[PDB]
Amino acid sequence: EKDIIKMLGLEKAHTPQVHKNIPSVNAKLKVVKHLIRIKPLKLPQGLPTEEDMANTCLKSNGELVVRWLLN
Amino acid sequence: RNRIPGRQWIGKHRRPRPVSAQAKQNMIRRLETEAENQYWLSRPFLTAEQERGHAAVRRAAAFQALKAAQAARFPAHRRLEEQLGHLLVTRKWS
Amino acid sequence: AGSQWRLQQGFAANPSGYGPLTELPDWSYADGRPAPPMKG
Amino acid sequence: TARGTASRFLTSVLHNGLGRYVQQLQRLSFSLSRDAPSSRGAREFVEREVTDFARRNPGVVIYVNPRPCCVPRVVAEYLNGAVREESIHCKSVEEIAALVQKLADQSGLDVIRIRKPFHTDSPSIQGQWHPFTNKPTTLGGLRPREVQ
Amino acid sequence: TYSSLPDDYNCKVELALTSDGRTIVCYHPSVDIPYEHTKPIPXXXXXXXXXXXXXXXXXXXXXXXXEHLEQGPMIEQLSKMFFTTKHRWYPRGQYHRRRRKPNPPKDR
Amino acid sequence: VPKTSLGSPPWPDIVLPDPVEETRHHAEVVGQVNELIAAGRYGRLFAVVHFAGHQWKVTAEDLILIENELDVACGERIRLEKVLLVGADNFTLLGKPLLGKELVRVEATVIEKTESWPKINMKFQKRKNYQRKRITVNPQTVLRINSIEIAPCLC
Amino acid sequence: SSFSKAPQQWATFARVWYLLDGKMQPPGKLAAMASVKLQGLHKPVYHQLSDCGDHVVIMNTRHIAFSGNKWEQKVYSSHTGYPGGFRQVTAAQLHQKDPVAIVKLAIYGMLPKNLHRRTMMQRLHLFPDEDIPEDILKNLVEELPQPRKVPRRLDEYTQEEIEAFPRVWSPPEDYRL
Amino acid sequence: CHVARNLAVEQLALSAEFPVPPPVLRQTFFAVIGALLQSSGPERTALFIRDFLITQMTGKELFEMWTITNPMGLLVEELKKRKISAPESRLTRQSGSTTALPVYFVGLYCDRKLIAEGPGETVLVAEEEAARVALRKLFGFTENRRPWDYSKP
Amino acid sequence: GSKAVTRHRRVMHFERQKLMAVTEYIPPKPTINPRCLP
RNA sequence: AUGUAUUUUUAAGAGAUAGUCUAAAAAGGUACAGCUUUUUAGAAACGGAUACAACCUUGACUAGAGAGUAAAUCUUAAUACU
Ligand SMILES: [Mg+2]
Ligand SMILES: [Mg+2]
Ligand SMILES: [Mg+2]
Ligand SMILES: [Mg+2]
Ligand SMILES: [Mg+2]
Ligand SMILES: [Mg+2]
Ligand SMILES: [Mg+2]
Ligand SMILES: [Mg+2]
Ligand SMILES: [Mg+2]
Ligand SMILES: [Mg+2]
Repeated sequence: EKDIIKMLGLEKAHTPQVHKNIPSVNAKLKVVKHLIRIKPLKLPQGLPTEEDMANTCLKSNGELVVRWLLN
Repeated sequence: RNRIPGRQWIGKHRRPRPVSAQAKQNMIRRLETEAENQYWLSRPFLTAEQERGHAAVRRAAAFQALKAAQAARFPAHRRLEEQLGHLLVTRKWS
Repeated sequence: AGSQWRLQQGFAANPSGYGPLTELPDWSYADGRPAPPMKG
Repeated sequence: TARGTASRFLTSVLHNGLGRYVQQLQRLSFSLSRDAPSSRGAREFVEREVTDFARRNPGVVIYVNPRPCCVPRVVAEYLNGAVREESIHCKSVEEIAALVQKLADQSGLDVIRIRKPFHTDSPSIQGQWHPFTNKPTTLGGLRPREVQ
Repeated sequence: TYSSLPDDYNCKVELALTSDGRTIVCYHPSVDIPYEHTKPIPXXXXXXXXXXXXXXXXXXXXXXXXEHLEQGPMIEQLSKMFFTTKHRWYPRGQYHRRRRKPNPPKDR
Repeated sequence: VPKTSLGSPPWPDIVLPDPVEETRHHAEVVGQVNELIAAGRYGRLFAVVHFAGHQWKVTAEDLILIENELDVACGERIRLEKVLLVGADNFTLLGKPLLGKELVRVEATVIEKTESWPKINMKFQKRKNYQRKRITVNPQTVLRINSIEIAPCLC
Repeated sequence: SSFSKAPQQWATFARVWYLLDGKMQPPGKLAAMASVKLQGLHKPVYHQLSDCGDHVVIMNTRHIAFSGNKWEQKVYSSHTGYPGGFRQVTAAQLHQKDPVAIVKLAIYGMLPKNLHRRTMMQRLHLFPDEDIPEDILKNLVEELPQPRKVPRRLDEYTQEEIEAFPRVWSPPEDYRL
Repeated sequence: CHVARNLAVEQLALSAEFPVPPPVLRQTFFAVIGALLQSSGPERTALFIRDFLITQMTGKELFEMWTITNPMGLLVEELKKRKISAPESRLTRQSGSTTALPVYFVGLYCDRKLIAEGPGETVLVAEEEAARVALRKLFGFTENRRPWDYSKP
Repeated sequence: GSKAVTRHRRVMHFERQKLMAVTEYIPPKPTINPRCLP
């Protein structure tokens, strides 16, 4: 279990991390599912372009925001 | 005057301690989170053969970086400026 | 406490995380010169 | 250790910084040897930096003596009447520099446990709590069981 | 005409919210104490220490009070006065007196 | 439903005025206050200020000790920005969870850059033979709050 | 707000004399608040090493109410220290002998266990009925709310409320009561 | 003396007896003041003086430096000058009379309006302090007062 | 250690007890009792 | 496959090889042990189970007169036969 979690980069608690929703990974997640909290990412403004890289924030509802704090 | 035989929590006779309403709550709470988890783990994006080799490109390259990392270990360059700069020790006014 | 309600509104669990609280550069020079940025 | 030492509340020297800020550092006396290695860093500092530092800070006097000394020393003195001693013994130029700048920005006040972070005169604007403050008065100001 | 708490005491209290909405405001004037709720100042002074015959003898009669009790009884009365136990009222030892901070710090 | 000790919920019932009446009452109260501010009838302000990871209760002329190093020349005048609360004898202004910069301003001065007194951190084990002693010194910075200034504008 | 220093401080730490009526109240629910007020935990200035604790006078002590059968099964024990000198007493008996005891033990057992308990035990005044020295009457500041709402007997209700409550069932006339 | 001591004026001064007995220090300090007055405008020395002296009043009271021993009388006089009539002392809050540590709050009333109020160990000292207060609000020396200006016009 | 089967009923490890307390039978609870219905 | 950074070798080394409980599968014993014997899992906090080696929560540094949380405070009921 420990090493699943190690190779998930889930080392440090209460920290979000991102992963492919493919099955290869779901093997692992299925092994540890009681140790974790999974929630779907959501992209309301859509995906970050390069200009939006320094402005991108992640809200606890599981949502990504591209433009953070205009002027 | 009511005693516990031996060690508190250990043997064939134990201090009785009861479950708490609190405890019931905590457990349910975890169960909730995990029901949600095994939901989100149900319906994958890709199928199985769909994800075949889908980054075989990246995964060998990371490993070539890993290889290249230890490639590079050799003793360090040694320079004049050190051996001689040790003489600044005696730097004087006169 | 109060993590729950905070969550349902969509804020951070902790008032320290990602809120305007932490984000803004809390001092300036009186002249108006924008302060040197923060390590956090 | 807390119970070991003295303490001081947090304070200003002569209410400094209120009307106009006044650098509290008065004089510095460097003592080094032109000859000894122990003073090496402090020699270089004397060459290059001292000059400019002096221009940085008009308010402070700097007395620099080469003397036959084996332990390089700098003595800060403060308007507070306080004096602080230091060794520049066997340090870099960078090192010395940073240290003199430490001395530059100090109160002259003594380094002791500082009981609480905030010195406030009359914190109590709009009132200071007393027992009655939230209690409703009655008619005639009578006791609980008093009759009239 | 609505406040959550009675305006009986302290302040009358006005909560309000900016039409913008990003600011709460409060108007709280002090509520002073009604002349109805007051009772007159106690005034008690009476001097019978004056003997009709001689008034220097009588004005030396208010300086005529003083007394002496034992440690135990005095301590009892002392502790019945300020509502403390008999313990506070005993001396402290040499070592313990020695270490009381000679010049204690002052705020304000 | 007669009156039984249960059938009646044991707590005083609730009435909150209609939102229009309250909108009027509010605009009113705010205005009155804004007139107290336009007047400058507030004697002395305090403000609860978020700074450097902490919250402090600040009034003019005073002093706080910050636990970390700030890079400013000694003596510089500095506008603290994040302000949670503001207050004065008669009335009080509350940020959600902050005040508009234009609404208030607080200018403080850095007084003394300094190093903290030695603190002693000692870890120890029973008969495992492990002592570790460390002495730590922390860079500290003392600011004097100079002025709390409040501007007229509020709506 | 603006006071001189000596008076200001005297005001802040000023002791208070509180009164609390015990008629028909659980000794427990009484001692709860009694203890609060004694430790000084109602005062926001509170601190442990600060002497603050407020006097408390409870009156009508004999008139304690005990929920359940507790009158019967709660026993108070104590020991002389002499062999066979051990004493178990029904609450009912104890209170019979000394009205004050019951409440005093509640409050005592309810404070922290350090020394100051002994001292705050001093500021606690306990009266079987309402008989109070006009000394202690004189200094009373304020009355505390009765911690339980006492149920009225049948005979308290106004005929208005007796009639106001609806007749639930209609009895048969023939039946005798 | 204290001030000039912390400005290193005692340090710089030429006089017999190094501890610089306080009078000589006063003289010397004010001498540096007048010399500033000659070397720079009165407007400049104004700034200086308000910086290194006025400040020392910070935190301090009115009746701290006034020392006036009958608050009551002065109160009535200043009231007379205000065309306000008769300060009326009336007891408001009291905790314990049998206490060794009783507390009184005496309110002061003019025409049934409450002008000021005060705490005390006896009714006497209470009246005294409520009077102190009244006087303070009258004259404008009050904690709530606007803290002093420092600005450069 | 006690064998997996005993005479004396065998104290459970705590977390298993927790599991029990959660999994207790809950009977369907009626809106209105059928008897006090008409 | 995939998610990760390990693993194998080569040159040098020592200690250790006298273990405890906890869940699990089994034997012995009395379907007895704080019992013994193996196999797989865990742990040995300054937090909670009052107190506590092993149970549960958590893995770590330095300073704050900041905040969010985790396990956990302790509950559960027993009447006639005309
Ligand atoms: Mg980690
Ligand atoms: Mg035992
Ligand atoms: Mg056992
Ligand atoms: Mg076993
Ligand atoms: Mg052995
Ligand atoms: Mg061996
Ligand atoms: Mg064993
Ligand atoms: Mg093992
Ligand atoms: Mg513990
Ligand atoms: Mg950490």
